[PDB]
Amino acid sequence: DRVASDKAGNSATNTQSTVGRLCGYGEAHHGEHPASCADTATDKVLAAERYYTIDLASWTTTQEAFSHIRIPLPHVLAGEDGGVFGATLRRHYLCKTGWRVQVQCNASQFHAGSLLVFMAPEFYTGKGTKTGDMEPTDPFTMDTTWRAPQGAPTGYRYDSRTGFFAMNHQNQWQWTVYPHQILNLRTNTTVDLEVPYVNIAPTSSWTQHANWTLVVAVFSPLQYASGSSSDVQITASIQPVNPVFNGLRHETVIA
Amino acid sequence: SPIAVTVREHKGCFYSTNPDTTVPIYGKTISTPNDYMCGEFSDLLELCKLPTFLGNPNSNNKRYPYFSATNSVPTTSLVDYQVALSCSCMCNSMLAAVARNFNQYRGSLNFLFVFTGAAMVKGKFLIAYTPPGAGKPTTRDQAMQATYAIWDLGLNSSFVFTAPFISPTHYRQTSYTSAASVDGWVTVWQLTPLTYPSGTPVNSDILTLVSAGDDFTLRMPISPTKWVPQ
Amino acid sequence: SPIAVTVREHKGCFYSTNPDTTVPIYGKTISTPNDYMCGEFSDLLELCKLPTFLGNPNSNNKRYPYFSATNSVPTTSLVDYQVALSCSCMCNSMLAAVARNFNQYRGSLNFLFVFTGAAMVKGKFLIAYTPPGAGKPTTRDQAMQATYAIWDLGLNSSFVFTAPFISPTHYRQTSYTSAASVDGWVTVWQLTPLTYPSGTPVNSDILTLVSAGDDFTLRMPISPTKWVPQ
Amino acid sequence: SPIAVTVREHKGCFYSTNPDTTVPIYGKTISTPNDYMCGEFSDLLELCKLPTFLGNPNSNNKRYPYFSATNSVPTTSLVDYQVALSCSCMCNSMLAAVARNFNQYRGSLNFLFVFTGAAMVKGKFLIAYTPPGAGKPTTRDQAMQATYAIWDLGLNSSFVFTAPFISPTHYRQTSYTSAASVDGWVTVWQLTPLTYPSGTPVNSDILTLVSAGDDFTLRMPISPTKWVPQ
Amino acid sequence: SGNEGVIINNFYSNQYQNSIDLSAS
Amino acid sequence: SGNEGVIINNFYSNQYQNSIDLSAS
Amino acid sequence: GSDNAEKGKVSNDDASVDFVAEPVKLPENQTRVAFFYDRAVPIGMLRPGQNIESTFVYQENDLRLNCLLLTPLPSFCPDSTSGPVKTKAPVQWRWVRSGGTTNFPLMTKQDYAFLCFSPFTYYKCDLEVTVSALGTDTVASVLRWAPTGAPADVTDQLIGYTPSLGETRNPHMWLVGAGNTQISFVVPYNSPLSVLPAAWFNGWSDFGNTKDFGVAPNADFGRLWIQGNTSASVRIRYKKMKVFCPRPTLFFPWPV
Repeated sequence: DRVASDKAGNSATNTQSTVGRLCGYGEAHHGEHPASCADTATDKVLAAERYYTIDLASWTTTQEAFSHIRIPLPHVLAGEDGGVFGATLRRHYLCKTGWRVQVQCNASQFHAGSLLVFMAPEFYTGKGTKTGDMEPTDPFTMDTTWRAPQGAPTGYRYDSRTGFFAMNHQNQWQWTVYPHQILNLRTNTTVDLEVPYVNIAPTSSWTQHANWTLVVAVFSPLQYASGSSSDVQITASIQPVNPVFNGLRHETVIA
Repeated sequence: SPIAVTVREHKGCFYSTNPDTTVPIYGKTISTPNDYMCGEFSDLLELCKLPTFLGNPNSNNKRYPYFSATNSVPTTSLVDYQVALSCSCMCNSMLAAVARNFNQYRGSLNFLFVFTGAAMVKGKFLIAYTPPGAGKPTTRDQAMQATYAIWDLGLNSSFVFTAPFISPTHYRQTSYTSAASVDGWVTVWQLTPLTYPSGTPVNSDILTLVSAGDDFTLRMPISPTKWVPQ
Repeated sequence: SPIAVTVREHKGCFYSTNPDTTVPIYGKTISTPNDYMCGEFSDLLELCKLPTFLGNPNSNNKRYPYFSATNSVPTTSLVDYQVALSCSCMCNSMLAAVARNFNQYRGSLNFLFVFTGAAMVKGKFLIAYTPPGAGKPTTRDQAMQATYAIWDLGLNSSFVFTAPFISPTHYRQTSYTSAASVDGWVTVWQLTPLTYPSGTPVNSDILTLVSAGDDFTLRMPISPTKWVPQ
Repeated sequence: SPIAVTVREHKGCFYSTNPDTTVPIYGKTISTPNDYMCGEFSDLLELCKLPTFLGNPNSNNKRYPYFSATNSVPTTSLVDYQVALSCSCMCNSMLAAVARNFNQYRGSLNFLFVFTGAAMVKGKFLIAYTPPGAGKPTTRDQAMQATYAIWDLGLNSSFVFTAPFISPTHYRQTSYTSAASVDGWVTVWQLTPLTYPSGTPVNSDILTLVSAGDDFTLRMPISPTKWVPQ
Repeated sequence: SGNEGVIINNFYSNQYQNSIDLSAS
Repeated sequence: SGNEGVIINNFYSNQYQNSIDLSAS
Repeated sequence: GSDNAEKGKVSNDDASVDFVAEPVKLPENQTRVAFFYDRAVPIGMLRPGQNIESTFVYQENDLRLNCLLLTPLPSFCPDSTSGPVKTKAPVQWRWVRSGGTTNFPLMTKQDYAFLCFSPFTYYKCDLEVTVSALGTDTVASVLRWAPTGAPADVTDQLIGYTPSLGETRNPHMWLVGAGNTQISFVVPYNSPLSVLPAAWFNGWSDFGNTKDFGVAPNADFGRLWIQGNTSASVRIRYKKMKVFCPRPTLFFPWPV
């Protein structure tokens, strides 16, 4: 019963060590049309409702407790890797959707370590301070290298000064309050998560807001005896749950 | 015996919008009968649905109740209204005049076009509504990808075009108070050239009016930044 | 006629926590519909039951979400949490974060342990709770005399240990405001050494989380001594 | 509309004994459960009926919980209590301690005597209550004309003597505030000598306690002239 | 539910005293 | 029982006006 | 006792589970989102830049303003590479900031309590505002309020010798006379948004995505302008509060 498969359109995930599917806020995106839009929505596009499987990161002995990587949504699937979903998304003002995700990562019975895999609403994805404007850089891009924790998680100011704290502060000591699962090398090679649609509004101006973030963080450092397979990746299968599109138009050039 | 009372911190205070009445000093006064009157109304909202004129700017920059078209297909758009109550070509329509006294709106805007060129003239136009996200359209081709309708000239003189209420939020602010500037654009293009016979005025004028559509509502009564007529 | 009233001595006074409402100045305003929303909650108490991380200090004195054990039986304890909301290793858990906004508590604390060492590793631990009166335990043997449970490693990765609510009073103060300093200790000891095969990381890490147990409650909302994040 | 009110002359005034409540600032607070408790009481009056010790002065003028008698018939009285709450030999009895916090009283006072001399000792006493009008008694013979009771020593150790509430007024002031000084006297006399055998302590001690009788009541709560314990 | 404990708690009509809750759908 | 003699004596709800009595067992 | 944290959750026990003991729970309500936040707290103060008889004008003085933003979050005259632009109305800031060299006071205004403790991603409610006089002189003051997004209409006096702020159809208040010193009232959730961000808004505020990232538009309860002879302490109170999607609270410093 630790053996499971999940199908979505012409795609299918599969695992022999599952520990179940954690469903955030105890509920899922039902694909309802937004009461804020007059135009009949475009929805139920089989071609767009599947698992897009991609690379997340390389886990090494070097990474420490609370080092992490942030994956923004829908943004990370808004371009090429998003196939028909990204293609349709790029041509609509508004999008409203949930997410169903499977994070993959295997090692061995002789390896040690553990990951915190979770999903959070309105989680800071900014990379750095843009020299000049006093604003962040690449908010909507996925981390391409592990991120070091803040000893004192007080966030990031752009005014080039220090003191007190910023509203983008994220206190890792409490990260387990977010919908999540733990990926423990001795127990399981996969985690399964799911989240509903949440936001400051009935539907989203996606083009300018990454309302949900998929975060993978290290809890206990990777460890292995010499001779043991040293190369360990972390991949993920991401699926848009009942995406609903409104405000059709000429195409937003993500490119 | 007297009733003991706790006097609240906010005493003696006056409220411009206090939900209650005050003391009457000239009671039992009959209000001069006006039962003969007609033309009465209760909701400012209705005034909003009465189509009134859009102010279209000229090169020397002066306004007209309309725009012109002719025997050609201008590579660019003929006119373009920015769906935004605050917006200026509407500055003087009843719709906008009412809207500026309220903080937020919801629903459809209706753009009314009336062809006043000669009976002998023909042609077709492409009216479109483009939501934000990909920037404002720069070509009929692009516009054609958003919400649109083709307007064919003929016996019937006019056309009612509805700019749909497509939005992230249940409501929208009525005013350009700081800067997200707009909620998309309404653009008018020639599909086919105005065609006609010899002996006919080559340049036809199309009256342009705007009004609140059926779905439409306003809320939260407020004051506009004070102004002075020219 | 007017009603005679006796005006109480406390007039014009303002109460930060006054059990009553005040004057409404913008009535009949609809609250932007949010029926689409999920994730809603009503009781701060629930946040309290979500297990979050304990901050374990290192020699160079820096914190970890866990502690380490190995192929040995340390004569002293592996870690020791002081059952006391004010207590510091919890400084940053949701439990403590909520608790510092309330004056008193009652009920069980739940300590959650998660073994992240290799599958091939084994061993047993002795987790204990010691009430006050005879001082804090200095040896597994002593600890074993108080409330305890043996934790055996195996297929199942984790363990939920409950620090029982044993007390003279129906409630307990949430803060180290003056000095009776504590309500006993939670101590973790090795029963048997972590055992394993060649080719396995000799030092296993055990994640340490804490949370409010089922019985648990908080009361009397207050303000913590103000602070500034580092 | 607002209710018109007539604001009474006594406004803003504070009443130490105001028959009404004030504003609540920390509502919904549960009162720490104390259902386990015993020993609870509601009426100060009960404390009044618990017999406590009368302070009897010595030549060198220091106090004893009692008085002494012997094989003789002292021509004068053995002890004499002045029925008067304010009165001093009672200065320190629960009865008086409670009474000084109230303005008036009514009913019986009960004087309790306990014989602590040797079992082998015998004898009889004459306890009496003399109302005012003819001055305080100066001889057993006179005392015998007022309200009295004979107390016979024997197996039973004690005796409860009741000073009857005989008065012109339904109530009596509890304090020597100005001067009618008293409400009569309670005097104790030997009827027959304490008799006994050789080998027995010739001087027996009789414990003297006082308390409010059954009929007894107090009223009008007040403050005593402030004092300082020696 | 909130920090309000007054009986005569109406005077101002409900709809004036509070934002009106209404569900879009 | 106590020194309170006012009829209209409610205004503030009971549970707000006084500590709530509750028995442990 | 025995369990598995991996699956996203664990048995939430009481003493009676692993031992010969039992549930010691007592009834108790004071821990409820609504009740808890339903108490008054200072966010800043108002200082008049001008008389009750003149034309109002934005004015700062030692970090004090004649106008303020109704939001729990940090706010102040808009920041600039060259310093906060004090000739303007306050706006929402993305961080808290010291008035000067030492930590306190603060240059920014906000509900410090709410910031140090907002265990949630989104919220909503009505806002009860209280404006209390800091001085003892017979007061003469006017207060103007407006919903989020409304025109400041910070224009000239129409009628001489009277307060420009009072010249509006918007909800305004007039307080004057000995003993008349505090203003109290409640406003409706007036935002275009369905719910408000308790802390952060992971997106740009402009379609061009070039500006004000982390701050949601019209994510406030409007604002206050003052005029007259009296400065006042301003507190807010969360009415019929509701919260959603739980998240981490402000970090607390580990003991040296």
